[PDB]
Amino acid sequence: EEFAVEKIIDRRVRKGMVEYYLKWKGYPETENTWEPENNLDCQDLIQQYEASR
Amino acid sequence: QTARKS
Repeated sequence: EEFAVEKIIDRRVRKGMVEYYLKWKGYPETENTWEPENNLDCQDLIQQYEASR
Repeated sequence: QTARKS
């Protein structure tokens, strides 16, 4: 299932794949998860994250 | 602004 993303918290490479640590809109921080970049439909957040780090 | 959750 797809869910609204509040913000990208962190980025990493694991097993050769880029993953983003996500805060989910309306869910607590305890539910943050690492998601492979192809799970994301968050062009604006990704571009903003990759621009500010 | 969405993502698949695993």
